[PDB]
Amino acid sequence: SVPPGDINTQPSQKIVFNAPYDDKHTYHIKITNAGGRRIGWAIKTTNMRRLSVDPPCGVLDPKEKVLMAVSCDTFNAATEDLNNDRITIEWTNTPDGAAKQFRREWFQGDGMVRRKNLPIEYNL
Amino acid sequence: SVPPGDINTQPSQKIVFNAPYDDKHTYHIKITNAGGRRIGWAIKTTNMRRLSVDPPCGVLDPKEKVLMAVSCDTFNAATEDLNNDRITIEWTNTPDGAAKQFRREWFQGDGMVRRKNLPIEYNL
Amino acid sequence: PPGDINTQPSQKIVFNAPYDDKHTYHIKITNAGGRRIGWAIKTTNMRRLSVDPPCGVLDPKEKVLMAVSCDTFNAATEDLNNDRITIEWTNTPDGAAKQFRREWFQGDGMVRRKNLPIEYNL
Amino acid sequence: PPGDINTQPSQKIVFNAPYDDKHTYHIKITNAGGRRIGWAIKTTNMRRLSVDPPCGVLDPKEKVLMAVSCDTFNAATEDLNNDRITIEWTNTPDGAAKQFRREWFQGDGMVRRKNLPIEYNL
Repeated sequence: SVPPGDINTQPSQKIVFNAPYDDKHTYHIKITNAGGRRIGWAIKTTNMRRLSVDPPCGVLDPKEKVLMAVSCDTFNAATEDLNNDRITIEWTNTPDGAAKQFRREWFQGDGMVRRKNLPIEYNL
Repeated sequence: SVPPGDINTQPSQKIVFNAPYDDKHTYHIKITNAGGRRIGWAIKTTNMRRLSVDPPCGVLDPKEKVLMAVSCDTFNAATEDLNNDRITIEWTNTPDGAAKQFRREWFQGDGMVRRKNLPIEYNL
Repeated sequence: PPGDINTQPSQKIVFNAPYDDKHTYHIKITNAGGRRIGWAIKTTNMRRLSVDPPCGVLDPKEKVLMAVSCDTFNAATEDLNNDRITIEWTNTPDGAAKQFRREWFQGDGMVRRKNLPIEYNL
Repeated sequence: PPGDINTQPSQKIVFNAPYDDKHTYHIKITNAGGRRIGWAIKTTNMRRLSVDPPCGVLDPKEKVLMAVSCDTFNAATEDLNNDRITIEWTNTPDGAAKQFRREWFQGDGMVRRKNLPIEYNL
């Protein structure tokens, strides 16, 4: 068993959404596999309604990178919670002999999952 | 960052439930922290209805052990699925300065979660 | 010849670790016969294993539930491939009463036996 | 003196990496005034930043949406603490038409200015 290696994202520590919030704002993230072995990854957000990602999961060989899309729906800042949203990237090494298709089971099995959060900062 | 150390369970690879299945059968598991640092752990089962565990989560200092309880509800083998149930133990190192109380957030943060499954074998 | 009998578990009994506690398992015996029978249990480790009851009588289609019991023991060191439980049965004799008697065993009668081996899961 | 104007974002504009793609952000300007105004935008990096429109006129309570744009650039190497966007506004003159004219700027009139600095998130 090996701990999945590291990944590099951009922005590296967080992500900022800028007002106005009456339009569907679609930013972008870059993920790169900074490890020695293939890995599969999947994303989770704090708001299924408000947040969206595409693609939502996948597989990267070492040093491979992917450009994914984060969106925002219209909303009303004046009354909701904005100090608490986030985007989590969970990953793990893919199994010997696996195909370039993501399989959730890879996370259920016996092993280790690595996690990275990128908080959402709302700039009004 | 450190990968959470290993844990030792007993039985070490699986768990067998023996017929007859018309009574609530309560087996037991032993978990031991075979690492160098405190860890928190929590359990998950394939059947919320049929399976049950107690206690469901906690914290073990190194070399500490816990005896937990797995149950089974009455049921009818002749028609259900028995080749697929399991019990997963997920764990991680607790954070510097944490208290002996389990906090789910420890799994959400930036880091690494370790997983161990103990399949359920039904003996008819 | 005595008729078939049913056991739940049907082929084996599985004991799970840990073994530092004494564990009581339970079995189900059912007389799938047409005639009344007497039955007794025999174990391969009188020191480790234990039964209650160890014999009884069962009107056909009648059930019994027996409690096997396992003592604490060091599993590293001992033989775990040789345990077993044996059940013997035989038709009860014309006009017998609700009382098991060994003696039905010694005779010209047919004795039937079912072997339930013990499996230790470490 | 020209009246207050509202900007969304209200204090700053945040640009997120990566920077290998050209990114268009957008701003909201609202004339919270009682009188009609003219306004123009000034940037701190004519090479990097870009606006459209760069000036216009706004009847009071009227809104405009402008598109800032960011070119590709190497973020390791350059100054990211000095960018900014400046907006200047001033009341439009008695009887003016739907057409911005720089010249309203040179005068005895009051010019107002709002500074929106740029923040680069790496």
